[PDB]
Amino acid sequence: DVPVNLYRPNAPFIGKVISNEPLVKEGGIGIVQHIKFDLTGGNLKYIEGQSIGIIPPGVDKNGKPEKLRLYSIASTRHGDDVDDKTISLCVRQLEYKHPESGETVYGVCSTYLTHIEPGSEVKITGPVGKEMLLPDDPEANVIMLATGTGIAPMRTYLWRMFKDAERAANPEYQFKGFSWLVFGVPTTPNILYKEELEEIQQKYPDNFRLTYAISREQKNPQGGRMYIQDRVAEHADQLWQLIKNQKTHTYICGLRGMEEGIDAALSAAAAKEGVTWSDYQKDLKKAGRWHVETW
Ligand SMILES: Cc1cc2nc3c(=O)[nH]c(=O)nc-3n(C[C@H](O)[C@H](O)[C@H](O)COP(=O)(O)OP(=O)(O)OC[C@H]3O[C@@H](n4cnc5c(N)ncnc54)[C@H](O)[C@@H]3O)c2cc1C
Ligand SMILES: NC(=O)c1ccc[n+]([C@@H]2O[C@H](COP(=O)([O-])OP(=O)(O)OC[C@H]3O[C@@H](n4cnc5c(N)ncnc54)[C@H](OP(=O)(O)O)[C@@H]3O)[C@@H](O)[C@H]2O)c1
Repeated sequence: DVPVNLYRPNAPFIGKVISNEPLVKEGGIGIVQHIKFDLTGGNLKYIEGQSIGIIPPGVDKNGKPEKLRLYSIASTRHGDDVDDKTISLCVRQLEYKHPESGETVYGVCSTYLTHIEPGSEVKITGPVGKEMLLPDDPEANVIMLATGTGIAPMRTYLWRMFKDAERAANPEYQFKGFSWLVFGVPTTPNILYKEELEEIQQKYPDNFRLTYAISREQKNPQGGRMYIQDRVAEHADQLWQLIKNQKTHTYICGLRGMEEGIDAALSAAAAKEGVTWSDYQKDLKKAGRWHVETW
């Protein structure tokens, strides 16, 4: 019964930004912001795993209106306020060099948001998606593989799982299963939510496992940069075993560049046990326990 598109892209909800706290601490790379909007009075309800769209002002080169962009929701259904009045996004300002002219180029909607001023009205659409929904089963297991801003939904799971206030507010959902987040980022200053993430590993040690793949501070066995799939291979067998359990849901959010690695590792660990991942997986997917959201 997931609520979808309570706001079409042609009648966006206009909400005021509440805060735009920065997530990349000194020294890290780029900019990644934690923007919280205020939905009060709009009836825009959503559930962990979904994502909303933001429509920047302006028009493109071709003179047409700037089409919306998606963004995984980073807050739970209650918002960081635990009052059902807000919603928050985890947004990295896009910034690259022109394939030919060297000129630095920033992204449109991403710079718009990363620099959005608290108190500014922002066009919001959605929520959409039913592929990253967290199972209601408190006894389920959650393996989470994400990179960069891909942590956004993982935050919405983890929070709804271990953040006290949430526990208090969600009597029906008192997590007891096992969760494991393999988080891929460039540097330590870039470990988005490092504070809370590592905090939850305190409160609930036997229920949350945080593995980091800090790409530019860690080298993998082959000499290369430590990426998610490397970690996923380091604890391959374990993961595989934890994946065979029928109460285990896996969630992947980030660059499809990982899918290849993750499949490679898991498929191998699945061979030692005479099993064909490519097919077993096809099932997890059909079963609805292989949630993948890449961009
Ligand atoms: C389901 C989904 C979830 C998402 N979740 C998040 C999230 O939580 N956080 C987040 O930031 N984004 C997320 N995004 C991405 C979001 O849609 C936008 O792509 C992003 O925020 C950039 O917006 P922009 O307007 O700055 O992009 P634009 O400025 O419009 O840039 C996009 C264009 O830039 C060009 N381009 C990009 N890089 C280069 C380069 N290296 N060299 C040459 N050309 C280049 C390409 O032509 C591309 O079409 C998500 C996307 C989807 C599909
Ligand atoms: N995070 C994402 O899932 C994602 C999604 C789409 C686009 N991007 C691009 O990167 C920016 C990401 O910013 P962000 O905060 O989302 O993420 P981020 O902070 O850049 O984190 C991305 C992480 O992904 C790692 N990575 C790079 N190539 C990979 C690959 N081949 N396979 C697996 N992991 C890989 C990176 O390693 P190195 O950087 O050290 O190579 C880095 O540690 C975007 O603006 C866009 O340019 C990222």
